Amino acid sequence: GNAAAACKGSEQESVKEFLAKAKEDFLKKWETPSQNTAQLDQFDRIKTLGTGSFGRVMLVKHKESGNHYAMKILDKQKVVKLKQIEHTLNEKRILQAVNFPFLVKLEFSFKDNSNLYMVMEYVAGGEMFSHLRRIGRFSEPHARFYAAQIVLTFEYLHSLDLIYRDLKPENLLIDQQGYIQVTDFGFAKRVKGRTWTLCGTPEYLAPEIILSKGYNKAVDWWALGVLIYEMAAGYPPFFADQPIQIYEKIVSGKVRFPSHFSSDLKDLLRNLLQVDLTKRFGNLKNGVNDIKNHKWFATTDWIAIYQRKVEAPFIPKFKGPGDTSNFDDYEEEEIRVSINEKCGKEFTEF
Amino acid sequence: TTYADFIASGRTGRRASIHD
Ligand SMILES: *C(=O)CCCCCCCCCCCCC
Repeated sequence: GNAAAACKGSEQESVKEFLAKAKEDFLKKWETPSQNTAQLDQFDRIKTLGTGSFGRVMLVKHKESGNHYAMKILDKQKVVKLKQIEHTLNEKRILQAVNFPFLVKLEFSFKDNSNLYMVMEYVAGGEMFSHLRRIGRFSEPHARFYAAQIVLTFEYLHSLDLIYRDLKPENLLIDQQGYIQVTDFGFAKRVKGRTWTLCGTPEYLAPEIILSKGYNKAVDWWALGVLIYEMAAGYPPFFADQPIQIYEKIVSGKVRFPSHFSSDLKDLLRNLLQVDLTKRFGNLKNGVNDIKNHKWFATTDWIAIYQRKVEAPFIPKFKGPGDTSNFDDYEEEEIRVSINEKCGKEFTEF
Repeated sequence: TTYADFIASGRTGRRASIHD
């Protein structure tokens, strides 16, 4: 950091070395993943923090230590029925291998007759989504702070040949220091070439996903453009009542900016929300540096962000250990475990 | 306003992830 501030570009070799070491650490865990590191009876289930099509996330309390965790519970039969086996195996294998300050930590994983379990560190601050909708919109410095963390996170993830594919305020939690932690790796994939799966969230899909083209990591950079827009405007650049209408707007290319957007913000967004892949920022010869060197990020100290030395725009209210006040209420359902093993072969490596 | 149009839309709540 000190060098980067003193002489811009001098940190180049150091960043390269950092990523090289981070890749070595990742690959060791990637090649030999951890398995069966806890069991269900070691936790007390308290409250649901969020729900999905084939599972849910619960606040649990580790009986022996007293620590609180967010436990993702996935129904094996539902995963198979929805054809999500490989994606779930992707999620767990990647999560147990990664290590970055802006990614939620996988603490334990295990399975039983009925379910798959991923025990994550509990982030009590709630989703960015909740705060964003309530406040309406973030100021540009506020949005910039969050955006910078995503830029670094994608720099880290893309260096490991990982594509994230589900960026949205719903998947971004705010910690006790006011910093972002990325959650939900359900669509994350380790891929060197191109890939074809239609997945993500309608508002955040790049046009090449929509048009069944085959795509690469450039889709995460498009998604970043959508995120920054939504944070600063209070609404997405492409919205409608139904997904078809959203997809039509994305493929037209036309984006309108609120009058309060700065010239620098509009310029960055034009380069991120770019249909032409040979012109989209993050996908050019200089890669992520085109984004980091952009005028909108001129005030951003990139290393200081990584070191978490920058004062956050807001810190969420903390009421005590195991407080769920920053999370919405959900319908509670009893976690049932069958006496017969379901889908054993499909989930052998979990 | 665009804001009013967004608030009146059916997609201001949590948006589910999609796949086929
Ligand atoms: C000050 O300039 C220190 C010299 C460079 C050290 C950088 C180490 C950390 C790099 C953080 C960047 C994260 C990229 C994914």
